Amino acid sequence: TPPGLQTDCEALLSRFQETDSVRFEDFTELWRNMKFGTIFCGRMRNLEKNMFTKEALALAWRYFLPPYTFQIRVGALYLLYGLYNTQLCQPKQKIRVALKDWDEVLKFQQDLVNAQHFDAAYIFRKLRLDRAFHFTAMPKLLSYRM
Amino acid sequence: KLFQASPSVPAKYVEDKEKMLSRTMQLVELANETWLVTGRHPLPVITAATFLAWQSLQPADRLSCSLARFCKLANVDLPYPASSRLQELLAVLLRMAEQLAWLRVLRLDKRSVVKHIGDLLQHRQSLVRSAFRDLLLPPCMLKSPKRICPVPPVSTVTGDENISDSEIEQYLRTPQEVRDFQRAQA
Amino acid sequence: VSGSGGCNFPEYELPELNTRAFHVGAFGELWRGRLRGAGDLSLREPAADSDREDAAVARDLDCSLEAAAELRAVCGLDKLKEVIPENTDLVTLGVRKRFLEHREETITIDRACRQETFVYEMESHAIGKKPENSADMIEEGELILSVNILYPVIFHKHKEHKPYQTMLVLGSQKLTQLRDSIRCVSDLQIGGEFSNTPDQAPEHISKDLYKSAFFYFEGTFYNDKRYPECRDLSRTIIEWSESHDRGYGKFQTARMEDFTFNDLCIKLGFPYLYCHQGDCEHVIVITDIRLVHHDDCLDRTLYPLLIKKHWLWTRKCFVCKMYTARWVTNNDSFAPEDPCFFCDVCFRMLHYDSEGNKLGEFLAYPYVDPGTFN
Amino acid sequence: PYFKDKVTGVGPPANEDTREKAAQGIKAFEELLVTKWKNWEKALLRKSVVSDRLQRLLQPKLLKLEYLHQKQSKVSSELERQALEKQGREAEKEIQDINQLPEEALLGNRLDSHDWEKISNINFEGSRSAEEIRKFWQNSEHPSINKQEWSREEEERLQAIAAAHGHLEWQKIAEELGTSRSAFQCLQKFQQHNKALKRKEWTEEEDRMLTQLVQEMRVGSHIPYRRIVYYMEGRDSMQLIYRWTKS
Amino acid sequence: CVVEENDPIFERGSTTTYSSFRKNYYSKPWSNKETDMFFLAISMVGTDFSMIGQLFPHRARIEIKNKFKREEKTNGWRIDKAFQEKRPFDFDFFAHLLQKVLAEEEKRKQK
Repeated sequence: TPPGLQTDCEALLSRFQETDSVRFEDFTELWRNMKFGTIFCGRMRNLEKNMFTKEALALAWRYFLPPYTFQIRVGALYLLYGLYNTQLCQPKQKIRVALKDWDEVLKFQQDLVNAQHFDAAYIFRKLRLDRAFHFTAMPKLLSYRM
Repeated sequence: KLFQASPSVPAKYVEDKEKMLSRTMQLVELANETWLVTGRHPLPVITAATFLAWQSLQPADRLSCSLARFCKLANVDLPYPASSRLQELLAVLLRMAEQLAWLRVLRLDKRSVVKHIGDLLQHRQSLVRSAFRDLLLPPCMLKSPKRICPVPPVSTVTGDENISDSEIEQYLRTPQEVRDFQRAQA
Repeated sequence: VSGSGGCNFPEYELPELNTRAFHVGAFGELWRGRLRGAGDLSLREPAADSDREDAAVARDLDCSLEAAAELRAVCGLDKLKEVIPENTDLVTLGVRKRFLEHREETITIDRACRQETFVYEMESHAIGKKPENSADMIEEGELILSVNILYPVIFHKHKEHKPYQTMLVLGSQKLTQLRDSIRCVSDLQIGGEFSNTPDQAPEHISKDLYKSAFFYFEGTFYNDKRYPECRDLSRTIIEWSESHDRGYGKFQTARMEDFTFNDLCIKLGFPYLYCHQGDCEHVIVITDIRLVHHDDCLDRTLYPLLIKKHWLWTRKCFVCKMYTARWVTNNDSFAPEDPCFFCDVCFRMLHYDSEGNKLGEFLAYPYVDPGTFN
Repeated sequence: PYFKDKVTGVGPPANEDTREKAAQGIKAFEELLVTKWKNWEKALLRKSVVSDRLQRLLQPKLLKLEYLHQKQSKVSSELERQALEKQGREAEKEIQDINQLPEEALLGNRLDSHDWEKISNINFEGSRSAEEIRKFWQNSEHPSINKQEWSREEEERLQAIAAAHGHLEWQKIAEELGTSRSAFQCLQKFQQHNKALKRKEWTEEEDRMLTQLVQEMRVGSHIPYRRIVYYMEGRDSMQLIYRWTKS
Repeated sequence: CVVEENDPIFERGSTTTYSSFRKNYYSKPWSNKETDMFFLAISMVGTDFSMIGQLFPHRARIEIKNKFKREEKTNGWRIDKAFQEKRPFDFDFFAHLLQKVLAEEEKRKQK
């Protein structure tokens, strides 16, 4: 797991934990005043940046898996959304998903269908239409090296 | 069962029967002539000797094998003093190596003399002769026994017929102690 | 023989090590069933635009533009931060600057990234390549499986373990294709003594002679029966496994040209066997199962390529130390060592006179260096 | 991790394909591997050779002393007892002189008869092959070899002697050099110091094959210059790099 | 019927077996403070091992007898001094000392 990227993600989630529940107003205010996304281009090297973004998306989606409050869930999901929609990077990556994670987000969509989270629903719909989800069995790669 | 290749024991541990038995016989004769079996159980010495023979027949493969491992592989109840008998026999073998010229230059030890055990039994007669020139007894007796059987001071002072009655009274139980014992054992 | 009864979901069994048993064909079928796909075509966009999305939302749950019109404007790039990443309270930027300083210390320009560029090019080789024939287009939802392989012992047992290549395979394709695609050095290896006839072309390489090969996944023995010269070592394997009650249950035997990756019952992260040429064994570790995507290789003819071509050091000629060795000599007096190695010119000029006569007695064999594929 | 998935290693059966591979002669890269030699390994080799020589020298003497002891214990004559005692003392003095000989001559000449397999399987536990031990003792573990580096007065003489002889026999070339070294080290230093054969002046016939390599087996920006050299005989790494990197 | 209640043992090699001659005793050694309080109990009672074993629950009467014989064979002057000195039988304070010794052995086990 990426240490500094995990630290940044957890700090942003802690801030979302005090922001409004689900409304995108506080997300816009953050993206405006704090701009959590800073280390994306800098002056780094090809594979360094590639693995940076890869582990970023992988861990940010792995953190979507456990149950938390709506604040944390919205925060993680739309941090991922922003990081994918600002992909000024050239190679293909896609967010690393799990098999049953798709059914989990399907139940989440079925709940939004009766919940008033229209902005969240629309953003997630756009993310789905953008073909950003890549699913596997594990949120990372594993072998028997241990 | 180290004679026929069974499923459990691989072929590496399997050795020849005649040669291993002859080596064990030579080793137990060495133990009987070096005062190792006298006063001790013979079967532990037999086990130690056959184990040393099995290791000397092929030191490379089974240099790491232990006594408990060999007992487990052979399905034989490990004797308790077998380890001590092995430690003493290997010490005698180290003495024989010190007697021999090339080995005392090699400066072997209780783990590297197993490959030359065979050579030690080639001319073990003169080697054991010189080893006794320079008696095997328990470790508790070879710790520099300077005062062997100290002479106790003879004390035949008998007095006239007794000493006094103060000791009789100090042996007799007081009424307080009698009552206390009765209360305790009530 | 039917597959092991188990749920399609790969429920975990060991923490961060591997999951339980499951099927692959049913896995992919349920994967395609639980969604519609129809997105692996790269037809997003290269005029009336509002009415189309209005009709789309009309079928969607909201049927209104109140939130969409604001969110599409919010989620833009014109309001996004080239510029030096500084002048802001951050955490990872400290590590970034420390890495930049460590780079400016010794790393010179943009290079020394051998494995990095290797991975880059091996990943780009599969980006948007179209098939030569229209009938070779990979259908949507095809299972792609990543499979690491550990054949060789010649590597760093210390460096966290990384001996050999990793491959990608398609579900609907047969396992024989993977068998033939595994690039083993033992297949190029050649046997026979050629000291008296060094100029004789080595014929009937091990690949053609020892056609025996078989996979082993969860007690299932897949033996190749495509060629009339393939033996069955699984016979002796089963004989050994059944001659004694060692706790191993009965194992099933099947053909390799009739069972595909879909029909397999595997465990992601669990080691399986691929044994050929008698003792040439590969530890197969199927790590990931994923569907096809328009960014991946859409050509079924070379979806299986390679993704981790581990670098290997070639054995240099012991005499000149300038060319890679091609012959191995044993019991050679003129050779400096016993496991010796010579190249063509050095071997010719050392072991033979001006006319080509065999100078001295020795045993020479064609040394197929492991670094022959790369 | 492990490389024994199917056959753990307790009862691995040697199958027909395995025995055929073993009996044909296909030794791919397993037994031909070489491991660097260690200082304690050198010490063990020297000690084992010295002990083997001393034991092979003393065993006949020990058997003769045993025969003399048997004659003493079996012959009841007194006149021959004096001769037996004199011969026993002579054998004792022989053993004494053998043990008193310094530790410089009991190592053996450069090419002497020994029991390499015996010494290996007794001391080295089979880790070192008998042939490897033989070579190491014949050309790298002798006290008569000149450990001093080449004093810039051997390369030219070696190349001249090789031109005179025909470049066919390292042993004769080294014997004619006469610097009391092993031919292996002489040829090694000579071929490390000398110039390449200089095949040709960069004709495009080889550059086109290099381009074919760059098109078939090159990955990204790094170029396997050793894969290049394997086919492009008569070249060297630094020059090929500097030249092919440009133009 | 035995529903997999016990596990078969692959013991008793039909070939041969040897003897042990030592089965049960496996006593436990004493300590300095324990020897001190044992000498105190001797001076307070005498040689009657029944009362000594009754007042010592955690040590066996056979072990106490072995210890007394060992002291008679090795340290005679100490036994003589113990018999010379005398103390009236204390019960409550002796139980308190027993609790103290229990706490001490508990601390030892903790160490």
